[PDB]
Amino acid sequence: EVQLVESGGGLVQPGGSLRLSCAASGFTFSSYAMNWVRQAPGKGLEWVSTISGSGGSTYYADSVKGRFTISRDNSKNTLYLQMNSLRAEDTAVYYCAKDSSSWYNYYGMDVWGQGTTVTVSSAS
Amino acid sequence: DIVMTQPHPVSESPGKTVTISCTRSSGSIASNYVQWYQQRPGSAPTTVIYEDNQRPSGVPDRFSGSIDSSSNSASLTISGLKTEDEADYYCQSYDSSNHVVFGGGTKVTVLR
Amino acid sequence: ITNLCPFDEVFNATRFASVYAWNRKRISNCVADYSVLYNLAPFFTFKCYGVSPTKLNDLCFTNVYADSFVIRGDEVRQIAPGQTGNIADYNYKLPDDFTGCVIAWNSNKLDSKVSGNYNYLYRLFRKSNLKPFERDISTEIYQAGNKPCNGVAGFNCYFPLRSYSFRPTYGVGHQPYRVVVLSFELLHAPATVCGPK
Repeated sequence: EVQLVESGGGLVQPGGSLRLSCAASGFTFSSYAMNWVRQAPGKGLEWVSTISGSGGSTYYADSVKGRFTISRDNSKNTLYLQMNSLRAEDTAVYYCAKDSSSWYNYYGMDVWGQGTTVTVSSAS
Repeated sequence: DIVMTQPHPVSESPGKTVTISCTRSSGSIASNYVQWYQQRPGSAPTTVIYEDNQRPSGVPDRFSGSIDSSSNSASLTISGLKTEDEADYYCQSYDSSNHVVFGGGTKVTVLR
Repeated sequence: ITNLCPFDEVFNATRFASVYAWNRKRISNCVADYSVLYNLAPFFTFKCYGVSPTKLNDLCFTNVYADSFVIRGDEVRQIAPGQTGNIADYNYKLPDDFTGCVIAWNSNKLDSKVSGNYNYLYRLFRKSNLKPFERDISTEIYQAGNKPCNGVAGFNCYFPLRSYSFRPTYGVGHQPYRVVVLSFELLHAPATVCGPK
């Protein structure tokens, strides 16, 4: 019940910029925390970052702290993720997941979506 | 804190009930509830319980969850093995720092 | 740098948590604008043990926390860094480092429904001795070994879920109070929340 479309998953050289858009649909999207998660090829899931429902509170993980930002738009609700200075470990499939209602922030998780594969290589 | 270790993938014959264990990596299980997800190979993960432990969004009685303090681990019981059950599963929870911790993953296989 | 802090949604919630399961919302990278929070309604608790609320706007912090729950009247005093009580050392304990606030308020004006308030409970029965953050979310039975019970009747064991009996036709002292505390901590990491200077 949640449509997720992004721009693409084109590779980039180490030390680049990438913007991922997670615009969704539906009717209940006023105040719901959004979690950016990643999954490496040949590896399990790995949480990247999260943002509150109102767009005020936002934080990230330990290994991806300092080079990634996440924002949320409400009137045209959309989850924006800015990734700068990528490394060799950032090549993974990224997803953006919802959660339960606004009261509990660490309890409940709705359908995630589709996600996209971002690769970081260095060649011609 | 530490990624919760998940046991090796398992296989089961149809017509039986399987049990998946999820052991806490560090500390104790005295934290928020632990949930599960169903991710088919090449598909998006789907949750097995809607909010805490009650009727999910389309799994009538197949998936059930429990917590064992004697072993200090989560237990996912899957009854009525079907062809759509052979897939990867991950147990996800939260720590004392509002970080989303996942598991190593377990592939449930159905014998044909 | 950032937008307004979402604290406006913390003090205005549609359904708060219980004592056995309490919210732990992590707040970071916002503005500490307590000018609106200072001139609020005449509540019954506006105490901050850490520092003065006036000088708090000029103090940087790495990450802050917000824990909201609902207790009775006689249980508000038990929220302190080290104190005895049925909730202070059994269900909700704080170490000797809390530098936040204990802001709380009564909400017995809109909950006037005489139908049985069997939704909130505090799990009086427990076996916690250390680890002040020893929470509990399961639905086990109160036991300590020695051939525990395995039935429903019991008569030697008991179901460790005692719900409240909040009714509008009561007096002071046994009234519901929503308490929201702000846990502060500083580690080896750059600060995020500082407040408007």
